[PDB]
Amino acid sequence: MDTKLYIDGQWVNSSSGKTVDKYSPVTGQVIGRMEAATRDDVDRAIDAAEDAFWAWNDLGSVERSKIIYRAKELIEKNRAELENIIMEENGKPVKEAKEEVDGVIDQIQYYAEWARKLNGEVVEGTSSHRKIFQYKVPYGIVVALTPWNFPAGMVARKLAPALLTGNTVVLKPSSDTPGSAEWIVRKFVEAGVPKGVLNFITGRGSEIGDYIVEHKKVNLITMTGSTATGQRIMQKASANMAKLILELGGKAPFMVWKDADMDNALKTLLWAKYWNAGQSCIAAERLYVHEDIYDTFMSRFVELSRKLALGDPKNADMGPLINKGALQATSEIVEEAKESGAKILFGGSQPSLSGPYRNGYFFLPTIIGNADQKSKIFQEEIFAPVIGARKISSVEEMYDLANDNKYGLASYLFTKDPNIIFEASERIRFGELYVNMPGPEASQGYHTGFRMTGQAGEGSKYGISEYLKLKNIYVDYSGKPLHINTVRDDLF
Amino acid sequence: MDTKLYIDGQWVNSSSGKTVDKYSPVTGQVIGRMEAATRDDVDRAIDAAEDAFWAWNDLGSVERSKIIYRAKELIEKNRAELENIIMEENGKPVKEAKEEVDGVIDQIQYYAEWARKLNGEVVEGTSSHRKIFQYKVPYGIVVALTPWNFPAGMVARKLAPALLTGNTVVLKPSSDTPGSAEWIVRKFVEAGVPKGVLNFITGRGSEIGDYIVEHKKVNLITMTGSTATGQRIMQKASANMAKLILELGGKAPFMVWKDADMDNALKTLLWAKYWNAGQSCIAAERLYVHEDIYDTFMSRFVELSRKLALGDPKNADMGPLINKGALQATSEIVEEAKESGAKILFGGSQPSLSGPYRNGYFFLPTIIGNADQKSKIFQEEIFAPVIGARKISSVEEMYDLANDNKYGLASYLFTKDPNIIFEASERIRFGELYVNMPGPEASQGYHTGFRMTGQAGEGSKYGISEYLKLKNIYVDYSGKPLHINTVRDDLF
Amino acid sequence: MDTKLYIDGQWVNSSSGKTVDKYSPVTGQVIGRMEAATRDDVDRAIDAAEDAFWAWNDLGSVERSKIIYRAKELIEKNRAELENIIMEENGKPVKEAKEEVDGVIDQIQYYAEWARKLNGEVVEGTSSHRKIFQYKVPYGIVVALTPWNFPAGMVARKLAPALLTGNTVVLKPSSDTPGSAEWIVRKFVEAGVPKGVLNFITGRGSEIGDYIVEHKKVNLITMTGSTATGQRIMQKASANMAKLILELGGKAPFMVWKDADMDNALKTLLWAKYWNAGQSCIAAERLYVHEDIYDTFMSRFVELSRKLALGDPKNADMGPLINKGALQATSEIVEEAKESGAKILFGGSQPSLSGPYRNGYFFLPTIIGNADQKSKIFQEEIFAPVIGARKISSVEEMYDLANDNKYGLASYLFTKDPNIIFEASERIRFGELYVNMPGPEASQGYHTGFRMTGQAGEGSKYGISEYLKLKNIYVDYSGKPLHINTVRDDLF
Amino acid sequence: MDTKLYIDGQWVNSSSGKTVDKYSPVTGQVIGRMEAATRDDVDRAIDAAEDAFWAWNDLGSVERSKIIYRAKELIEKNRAELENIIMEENGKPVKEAKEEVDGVIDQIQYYAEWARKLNGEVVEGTSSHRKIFQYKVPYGIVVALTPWNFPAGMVARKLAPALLTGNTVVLKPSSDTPGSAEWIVRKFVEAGVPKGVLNFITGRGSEIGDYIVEHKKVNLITMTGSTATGQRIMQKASANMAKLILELGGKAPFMVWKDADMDNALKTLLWAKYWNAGQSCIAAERLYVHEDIYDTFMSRFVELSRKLALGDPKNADMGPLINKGALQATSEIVEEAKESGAKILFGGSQPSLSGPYRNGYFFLPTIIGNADQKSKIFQEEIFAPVIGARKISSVEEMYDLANDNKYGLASYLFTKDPNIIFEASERIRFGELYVNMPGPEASQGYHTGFRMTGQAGEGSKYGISEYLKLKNIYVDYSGKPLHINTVRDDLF
Repeated sequence: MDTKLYIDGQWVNSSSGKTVDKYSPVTGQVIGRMEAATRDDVDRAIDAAEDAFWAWNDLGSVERSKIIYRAKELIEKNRAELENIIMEENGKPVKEAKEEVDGVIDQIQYYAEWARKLNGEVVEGTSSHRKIFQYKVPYGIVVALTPWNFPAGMVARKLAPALLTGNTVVLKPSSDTPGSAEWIVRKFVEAGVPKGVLNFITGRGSEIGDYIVEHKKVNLITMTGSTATGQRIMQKASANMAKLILELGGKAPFMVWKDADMDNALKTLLWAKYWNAGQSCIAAERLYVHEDIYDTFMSRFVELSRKLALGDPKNADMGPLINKGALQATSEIVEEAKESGAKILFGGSQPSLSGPYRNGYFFLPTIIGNADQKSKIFQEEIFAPVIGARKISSVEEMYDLANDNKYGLASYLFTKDPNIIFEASERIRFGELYVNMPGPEASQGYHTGFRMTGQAGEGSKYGISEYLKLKNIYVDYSGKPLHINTVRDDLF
Repeated sequence: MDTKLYIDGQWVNSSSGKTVDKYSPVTGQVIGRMEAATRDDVDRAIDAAEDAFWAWNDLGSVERSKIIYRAKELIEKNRAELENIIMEENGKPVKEAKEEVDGVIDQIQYYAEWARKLNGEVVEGTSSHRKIFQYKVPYGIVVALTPWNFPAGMVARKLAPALLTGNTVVLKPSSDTPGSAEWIVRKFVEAGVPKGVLNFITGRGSEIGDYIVEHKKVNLITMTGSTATGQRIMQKASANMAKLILELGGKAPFMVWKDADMDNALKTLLWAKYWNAGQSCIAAERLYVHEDIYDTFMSRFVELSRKLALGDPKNADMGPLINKGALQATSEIVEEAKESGAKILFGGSQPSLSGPYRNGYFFLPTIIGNADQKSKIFQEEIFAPVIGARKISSVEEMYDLANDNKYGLASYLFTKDPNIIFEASERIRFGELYVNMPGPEASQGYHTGFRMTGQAGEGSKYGISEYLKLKNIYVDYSGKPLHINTVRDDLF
Repeated sequence: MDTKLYIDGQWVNSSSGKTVDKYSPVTGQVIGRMEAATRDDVDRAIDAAEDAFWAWNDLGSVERSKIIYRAKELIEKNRAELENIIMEENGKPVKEAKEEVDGVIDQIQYYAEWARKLNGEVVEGTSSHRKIFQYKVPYGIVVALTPWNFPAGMVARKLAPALLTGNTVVLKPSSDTPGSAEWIVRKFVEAGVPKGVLNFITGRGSEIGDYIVEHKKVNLITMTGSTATGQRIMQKASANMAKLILELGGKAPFMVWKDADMDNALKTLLWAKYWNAGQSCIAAERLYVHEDIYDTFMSRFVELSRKLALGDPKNADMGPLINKGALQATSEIVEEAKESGAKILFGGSQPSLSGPYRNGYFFLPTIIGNADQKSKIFQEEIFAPVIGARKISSVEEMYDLANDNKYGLASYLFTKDPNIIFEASERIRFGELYVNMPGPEASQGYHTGFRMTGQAGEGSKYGISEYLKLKNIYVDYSGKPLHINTVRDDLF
Repeated sequence: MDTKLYIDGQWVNSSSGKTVDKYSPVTGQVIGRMEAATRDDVDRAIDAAEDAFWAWNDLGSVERSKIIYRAKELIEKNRAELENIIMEENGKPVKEAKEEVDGVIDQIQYYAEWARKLNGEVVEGTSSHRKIFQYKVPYGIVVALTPWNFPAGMVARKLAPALLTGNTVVLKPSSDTPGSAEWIVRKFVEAGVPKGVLNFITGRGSEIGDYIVEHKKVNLITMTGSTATGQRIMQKASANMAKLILELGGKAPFMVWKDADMDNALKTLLWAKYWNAGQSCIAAERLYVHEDIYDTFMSRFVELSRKLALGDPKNADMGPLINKGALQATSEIVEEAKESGAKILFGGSQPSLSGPYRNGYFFLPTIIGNADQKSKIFQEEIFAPVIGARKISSVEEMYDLANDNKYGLASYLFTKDPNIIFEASERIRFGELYVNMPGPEASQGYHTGFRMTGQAGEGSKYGISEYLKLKNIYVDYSGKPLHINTVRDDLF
């Protein structure tokens, strides 16, 4: 697939004529190219979104919702193509590709359904002939930056609320996954999104990354990705004071209390560690199991993990890592854990596969025993199918170990003790706490976290409300002479 | 007066006992000294607030509200001491001082009244035996950074909601106004704020500024002040992803349509330009008057501006600029305008005062006619008693000129046309729009702006909610085996 | 057409097969028959809705929303059948019929969009280890009682939110308009509403009216219709304390101030008096015109009213009254007015039509001049194309006269004075105030009134929330012995 | 104590000169008289509240809150007198009297704190130059009817929200408890409540009960009491369509699961059955205990109940019933249970006390074994210190037995099973579910119930919001010619 740019209502090439290659993570070979937009291409996109703003705003949320619902319907009718792009670009197992598309459709529906419901407010003024009207309006130009890990889902997550609320958009996806973003944009265009409202830019971070976030006309940046990139964004966006929506790294603790339903804890851990090969912002990244059940728990976890099939999307339980860098990083991580005296209970290397799969970026499920709380494998995001395990014996200890983390997104808890449940609901300082169940997040939740996890959040009434700016109108309708305490009336 | 630090429940000196002087804006003589905190002092205050956190949180908003009400009561009873400190430190006219204390009292009441009212939410889960609980909890450690212009009002604005919602606080006021902040802090301490909950730090921006906003343990920064400082903060807080509440510059358009109540608009303009010597984040900074009335209006505004008295707080209409750096900078602004050919209709220099006041940092009302829309005096914030006026002739032009502005806080509109009032409520892209009345803002409004004016807002339900983080708890209580579409049940 | 009952998943006859006739308001000839439910039939429908309840509740709002959307889609596709039934049953002009179906579609969409958005709340408990969860759950069995005036629109208004929020329903429409209701019911059944969830009952008010509203198992009654019936309902529902949603009479004041846009006010008045022959709960029922313009306004309103055509739905401006009882009652109203000395400026009788239409229940536009504020025609609802006008001369008088009214639904105001618009927003004690525009109400408004107009409201977040009951769960998770101040611990 | 009436700003006698005697429930002797207001007295009170309304409204919620806070402070400063009136009029133990006053103070604070926070809403209109403004305003005249059981608490509950929200009030307390109501009214008057805003009427139900609720000018009735009285009120209020807030009977099930913490379950049951001698709308009125622990549970409950002291407020654990009728009713209830073959495990009669206590209305704690689910003691409210116990063996059974009740207010649940907790939160169809803790309700909860328990509710944002009416203002500010689909433009 050769993907293109979409700027001010037309599909176009990069104005340098330059491109970037797309590699299959399943086979390791080139399967596609995308355009490498220049800064002038970016300026044109941003100017187009500026010019389209007032008419997009004036249409109203209901009319905007009709277009967004239309896009959902076209996506749904032709979902197989999108599922296939995800399998090709990411190597996801077919059921993950299908589930992610299910999420694309669910999100678009959910966000468009907010039409004419995100109300402003009327407040008492400082007299009986004064009121304060509080309107919720769009921020203006939204830059939407989506990561490679959920390359369809994350596009729906950002475009649908930005658009429903009356902002115009310039979307730049990950260069590892341009295809799924392009396809979704195309469907929005087919749905009737007007000229300049939705723009699509691909290119190298090193050429256009700072430029698109620091640009004088940007009003809001909505981004999911790496912590380091979110930090740079926040630095650069000081040039425009853009409203920021950053969802960054996670290091979810997975906590299994002595009274946990073992089977459910273990099903959920297989999901939480190995879904999308651990390439999830809510992946189980630390395992804490009560000492009374630690040995039986770990034995069964290793035995189940042994039964996972890697390989082709058509039949694998688990797919490859996104690119050669992710693979080299993951090996380096495991080798550092080894050189620290961590014990590898299973995995820890790339397997030797045959056929075209020999050159994909496959990594084995990897379980690490008696992992130090202060080690790199406990303190730094891994984003791959590797986890360390540690024993716990008390509730206060469990809370303290979990919160001793620079990340604060998801977390998991298995127990039948209602008091641990309710207490942890406040004591576990994480944006999401999953209790006796797996993720992923729901559209009605507010996907967010504490500490290095970022800024603002996505989903729920509050997430869609992050794309609205509250403004105040103070009116005086007394029809009488003003009296201002610090201004002498004898001047009049 | 001499001010000290307050750290972990005790008044203490700077770790090294270094101090900074304080000058009277009314006489230019040294009148006070403050402690120069060190980086170590900031650490101790932040560590103190970390330790106090859980017990403060655990106290509940009701019990915390009792302490805050007590502080209000002690403030109200001893208010004359605070009025006097504002007059000495800032040189404000007695009625401005009194008014700022009225607002201290009003704000502390308003915010404490939120006890037990900032609810979380319950949302439907993905099955009948699932729910998503959404708790609002405190961010943790709040760094409060207050400006010199409303040095009592701004301290109340930040402490009251930060404390009510269960955060601990380190407060660093402007080195131009340490006294009013210390006095309020001391009132909260007398009201029984527990050790560690509220810390007070003074010192030089150049020595401890970056340090305090970049610190590892800071969860939230709430700051009002200059745009350039807010930009630096946003850059530095990329080190901790602290939630940002930034209230930065304004360049308020003051718009008088042809059918305006002339007397009321002129009253309101005298207030909006000359209150606190124009040193207000909502000061009139551009004057747009309808061509039919421009001449009469400018004429009257000049004559009125001539009648305002500058000098002693006990009898002036208008006080002095905060410091010699403000004075230099205001003269330079006026000189740039005069040398771009701008027409000075009145004033434009320091008045001619006798006695001690000739050494104070006074500046006359300065009115410029037929200003250029793209000039410095229309595009850059002045924060001084200077304004240029331009003719307007259409409603669309009025909106466009207002909006052609890197700032986006307050704005003023005088008209008796309902369709302009309603349309402008959306077309004027400013945080606040005062229609047929002056400011200042009410506690129930969401004080905020668009564009360079900053991040988030203060006041109203929404402003106090900025000090709360929303977290989700997903619970499954089916009590049945889990089924996860991507995890094979034949493994169990 | 012949209509049947729908009970527990099957179309069925009356237990005894008794029927009621239906007359064309356009020709006065019998055109249809409906089943006469018996008390036993009502029991079976209520029992059915009781049984279906838990599984309907358990389905979740998302899944229920899918059924409701499907019903909308089937309605939209087959809309011409519903347009034709409204024209036959009610005699509405083709553009009124089409418009009422547009509103059916709009409402079903708007309400289904609330899926997963009507959140519960979490509130702070009386200790750090306590919370109060507040769930919104359905009331249970909803009895929906719809009037004949908007016989499609009103059915959509009540079913859509009742079903979305997880209630089961028994619907009993007006015996004057069974067809439009049955057709919509059949669309929900085709959309897959599960057995028992939606039941359809027709029959005589005198036989089953009290029975259905007093029934032991009814949890909620939602009714629009005449005041006297709503009074009877409120009395009868004292037997079950059912939650009441009652939308009863209106007596809307139509107020034209001296500076009104004359053309727009006259347009709006033609709509507000003569839309649906004045058979609207928001029809203009009193006309108050400023003394400066009264003569010109009345003169123009008369000439315009003369030009409106009465007759066939295919080409009339105005249709007939619903039944012969409406016609008798309108003549009596006009005769009472003529015999109290009221001055008839136009009309006041049945028109002179040819052919089948001479047997239809037509009534001319009727305009009375210089009406008395305390007269029947100003104090009692007419629900027919009749209105009297009075001069007004002050703003306080306008408010007072508007408010001197046992009803409190809609009102209309035409003026270009902002201070009147803002002040009237509070001074006019009516549920709806239309300023410089006509109705009807929008789905996002809270359709409601003061005084005799009834109980609760419909539309907006608040209206759909009326079908949800809030319950509290208080939880203590301290895990420590309890201490209760009035219970001695020395007993333990 | 001779209590008087307060009508239009003056303390007065009944205009018939008639009175009603007040009896001590401790001694059985006359200790007081109250005025027996006539209908004309009622008309005067209601007219006074009508006349005071606009000025009370215009004051604003903040100014109204100052008066209400002032009343709280005067109550708090002189609380001993109120505690003493409660002990005298009701016979409550001193700690109950003190706790109820604590509740009076807590409620008044909580409600007044809603000043300027119960916001209206701004909603999108049907074009870009249309909005819908939604204001929350007072209903008007509130009739407040308070019961004898919490004769101070229930007055604070009703007056504080009614008044804060800008309604005027006519209060009629129970004739068994005029003293505590009068005292609270007096304190509101001392706080500065203006003339006609707060009116105080006492008299016989049979003379003025129907009259005050059916009166033409009443806008809202807020009542707590008996189910039969609430039913009559709802019937009579059909005359004015008053907004209704009725809290009526309860029959709380008290459920103790096999894994319950016995000590806490038993402390809570002593409270729930014997607080205020069972004269509570949330009293334990049915006991369900899991068969595995039934016999040990009942043994300990009987042994603890044996240890409760009846008698004088100064030292009793439990006080007398309110009057001779309550005593005769309670005996009749026990004798009917006996004649049905219920087994009385303890109590069931009035004790033979000495001194003045011999003529008080004392009744022993009464526990009844193997009580039939369909008996009067399980199906009808008792409101006295009598309870029956029944075994359970499953969760579905427990839910079904609990919901098989015509009441639906409070309920109690002791268990350590988190799944029963979460599931019951939806399955237990009661307004309040107390889990591992006692009542009473908190000011931030929404005290309400299902089925016969009444209408609307009190407390929380939603309870105070029941005293506000939401109104809509639809504005069109296009400034263009209207086009109405069903009105021909060629008429213009």
